[PDB]
Amino acid sequence: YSAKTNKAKPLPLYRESISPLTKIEFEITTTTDEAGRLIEELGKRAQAFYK
RNA sequence: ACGGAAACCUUGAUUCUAACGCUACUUCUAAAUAAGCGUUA
Repeated sequence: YSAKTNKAKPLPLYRESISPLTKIEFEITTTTDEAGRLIEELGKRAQAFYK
């Protein structure tokens, strides 16, 4: 989608993708204190990055 | 027709017994298989 053309143009690039609304679990391990603050702040940093 | 003749420096003996080329040590450290879609129509 181009902001200049103001329309969406399709391209020959087809991918195998996970469908929307799929639940996938990850485990994250932290061995120090600073990284613990970083990972406990993964939300509100994701929000700041998205803002 | 010689201070000469005859006479083994010889027999039996394991350079042998015991003794770990052993003790400790992460092939380890960061890293989205990902980015760009212009211009014409």
